Amino acid sequence: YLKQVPSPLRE
Amino acid sequence: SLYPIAVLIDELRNEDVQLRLNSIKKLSTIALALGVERTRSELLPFLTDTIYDEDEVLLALAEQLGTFTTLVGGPEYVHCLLPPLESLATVEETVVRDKAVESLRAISHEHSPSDLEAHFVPLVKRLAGGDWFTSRTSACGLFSVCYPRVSSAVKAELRQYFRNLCSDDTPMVRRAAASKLGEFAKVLELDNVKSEIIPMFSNLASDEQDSVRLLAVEACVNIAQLLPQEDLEALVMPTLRQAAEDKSWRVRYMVADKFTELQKAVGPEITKTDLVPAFQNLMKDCEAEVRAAASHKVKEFCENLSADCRENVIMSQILPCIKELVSDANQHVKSALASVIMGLSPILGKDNTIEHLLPLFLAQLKDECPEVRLNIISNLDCVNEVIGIRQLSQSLLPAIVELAEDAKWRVRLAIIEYMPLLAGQLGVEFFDEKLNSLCMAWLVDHVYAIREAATSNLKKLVEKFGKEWAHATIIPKVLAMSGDPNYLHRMTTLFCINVLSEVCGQDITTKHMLPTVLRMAGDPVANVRFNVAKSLQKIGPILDNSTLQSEVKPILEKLTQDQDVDVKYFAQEALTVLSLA
Amino acid sequence: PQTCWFEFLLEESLLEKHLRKPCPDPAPVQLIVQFLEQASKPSVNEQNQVQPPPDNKRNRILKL
Amino acid sequence: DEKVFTKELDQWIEQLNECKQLSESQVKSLCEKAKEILTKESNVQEVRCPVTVCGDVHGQFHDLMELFRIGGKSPDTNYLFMGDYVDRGYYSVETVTLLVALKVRYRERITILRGNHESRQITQVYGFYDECLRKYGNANVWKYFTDLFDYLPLTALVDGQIFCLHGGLSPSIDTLDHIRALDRLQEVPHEGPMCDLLWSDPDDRGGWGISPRGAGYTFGQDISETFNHANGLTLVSRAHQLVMEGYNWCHDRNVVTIFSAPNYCYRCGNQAAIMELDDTLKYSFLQFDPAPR
Ligand SMILES: [Mn+2]
Ligand SMILES: [Mn+2]
Repeated sequence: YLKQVPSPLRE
Repeated sequence: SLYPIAVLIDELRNEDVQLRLNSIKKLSTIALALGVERTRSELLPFLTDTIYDEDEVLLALAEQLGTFTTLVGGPEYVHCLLPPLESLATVEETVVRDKAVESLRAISHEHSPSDLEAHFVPLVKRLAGGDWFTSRTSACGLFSVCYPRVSSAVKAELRQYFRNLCSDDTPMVRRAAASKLGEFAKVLELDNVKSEIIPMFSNLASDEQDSVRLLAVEACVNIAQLLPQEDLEALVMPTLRQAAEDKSWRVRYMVADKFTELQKAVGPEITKTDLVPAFQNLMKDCEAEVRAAASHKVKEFCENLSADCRENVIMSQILPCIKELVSDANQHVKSALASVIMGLSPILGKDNTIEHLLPLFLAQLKDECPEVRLNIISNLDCVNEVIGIRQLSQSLLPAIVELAEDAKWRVRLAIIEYMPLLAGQLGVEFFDEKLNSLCMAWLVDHVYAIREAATSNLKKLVEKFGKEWAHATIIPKVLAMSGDPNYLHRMTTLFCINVLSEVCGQDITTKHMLPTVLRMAGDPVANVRFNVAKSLQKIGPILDNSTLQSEVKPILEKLTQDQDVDVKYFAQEALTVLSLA
Repeated sequence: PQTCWFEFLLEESLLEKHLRKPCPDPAPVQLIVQFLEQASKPSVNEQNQVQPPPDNKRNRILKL
Repeated sequence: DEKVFTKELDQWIEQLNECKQLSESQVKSLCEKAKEILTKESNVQEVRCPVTVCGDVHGQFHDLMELFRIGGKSPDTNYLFMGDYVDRGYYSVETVTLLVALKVRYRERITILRGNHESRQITQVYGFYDECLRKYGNANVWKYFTDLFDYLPLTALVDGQIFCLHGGLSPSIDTLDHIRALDRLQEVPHEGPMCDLLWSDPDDRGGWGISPRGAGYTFGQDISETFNHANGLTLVSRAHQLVMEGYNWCHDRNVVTIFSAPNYCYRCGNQAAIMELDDTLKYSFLQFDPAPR
């Protein structure tokens, strides 16, 4: 599910 | 004398940590009972020499020693307890080191200047020169606190100590030094900072580690705030300018976060000169992190701009980049923007907003993403007071119905909260034409927050559009909604009656609402059975004593008869509140 | 406020003050339990040899 | 007496609604009262419909507050939370306090089951003990709540059709009479019928099999079907496995896996679901995603 979901949030 | 130590050793060497923690807590009582001379002579060396494989006891004793000064005998003898603190400083755990350094801060603050110079300053040089990076990191923090009370020669010595340790090869200590740099400049003077710190500071900025450059930018903003405007352009602008275009995006992310402080410190003229182009450069960086971080600060950056060229620069550079940012496909950046884009609604003004903003705001609202929609619709209020009701109401009317029913419930709540303004603006006829259906559909929404908010909004609508209007349109339907097999809708009717009876006068409530509510008292469902009593409690003050004592009293006393304890309690509570018996 | 057996071991009138407190925390029976547990704790020699606790001055003070 | 105590409890309820934990003495008085209010319920504490079944919580207070926003306030919509509401959460103490407070305030507008995570051993090594020590300093409240956790019922029966239990079935147990005869005043043993009830789960296997969790077993389609035939049950509801849709059917509409703790561990990001049965046993479903913080 996470791999499907995008998440570019990086410090 | 030695019996306390004999009990301490056995108490501290055991299996659990709770007993060791209790021993640490009782250490103060033990020391004060034994005496100042006893503790200073024997107890302190023992705690200096003892080593523990476990850390909570170390942390507890570290925090305890700070308060232990008064037991030690005041500032005159804190030199006695400095050795244990410095020995505890060199440890493998960061939290205990943090507690050690804060305890050292307290000790230095309470220390007399003369004794501080005599002893503490010799201690800090040893702590910094200790081969262990733990020792060096623990040392770096003491420079800021120790600067004032020492003489000028000691100030120079510790300044060059700071420069030497900052020139260390390993980042592990350089990060800590950079973090303490901002605090250190607080106590230094303009001449000293511009002479020594700014060069080493540019060296730190030129360093390769983005990690150290993250704290370097923080120290940059700190020293820029400390210094006056007329000197920052000489030295620091090149450093921050070249940092803003570093290959690594982490420093570009940090400076984006701290951008508002930089512009605030430098002043509007400097921002107009050179900051705004750099901010634009951030708008078009391939990294989404920097893009979102900068977008989060657009409102506050704009509001900090003088009106001389505020709107001019906004049209010329800001809005062109904002539209591209909106056009960007990434979800997080667009969501972050949607929250702030409404920020500059009053700044642009009535004409400019309707000219430029509204087309973009409508596009944002008409977006597939749920995050962007829920963010943008949240801040619908801000545009309401800058743009008259009618303009934006007409602009949003095409999309209200589709928006009136959509996946997320937060946006549905946002709409149902703002609809009565549209109702008042557009009059009875149009609302009855289409909006009435939307309100009635909301009255039976799955979620409960909707139902409640919709009933509250219906409270506004009835008083806006007249009692007779509600008696004509809303009452026959809401009151008819009290018969379906489900009990949820039969609870919704009770909430709606509790609300409307406030505004709908008394005769209408008595001849329409009461009869149904009273007839519902026999419903087999216990939930509705006591919530009816809850409604009667609220509605009783609006009746006339005759109707109450005639019909309400029998129903309320009947409720007490039934077997459910909870409904019986509500019945008694309402009966006593209305004082009917 | 919590006061373990060490306070009473170091100072004697602390016991009197505690028993004078209308709500002695811990309760006197708990104080007895703790004192006698301390007295009965076995003595471990350096060779990890368990032996009965020697009746030292501290042990006698706990008992009394 | 009872009246003034009820009003006092109301203040605790509203305060807990503000994330403000009660005093240690208040917690003591709450646990003491809750012992006498839970002692009177057998293992299969029957509950009449309507109802709103809620799955796993794991003590996420913001999520629980949004769940109240969705379903309704506790005095209005009857609830049947199923276990595991004390662990893997940064507000576990507040969550559990709120749940027990609601239970004591209303005897029958709510009912809480016992999950696998409500025991002495598990809480010590999964945060709750650490949370209690950090917040209240000592462990008196911890030894109060762990003591209370034994008095909870084990399973719930809704209008003789729905069977709600945290884990699932077990090879030793076969009939509701056995569950009724089981004794609960015991910290969950590491092996036994009581043990497995809190660690069972579904699977597409058939037969049985050792669970990878290390405790309990794993039942198959035919096992659930046979058990349902044995006792006239028509649907079993459990909540121990994290999901995405929030509610998932398994064993050809025989076991419903519910999960009402969205974004498990703040990172899974999973949605969460809640089931609700009207008076005529007309099931529905609601879904949600955690409230903004
Ligand atoms: Mn769980
Ligand atoms: Mn579980």
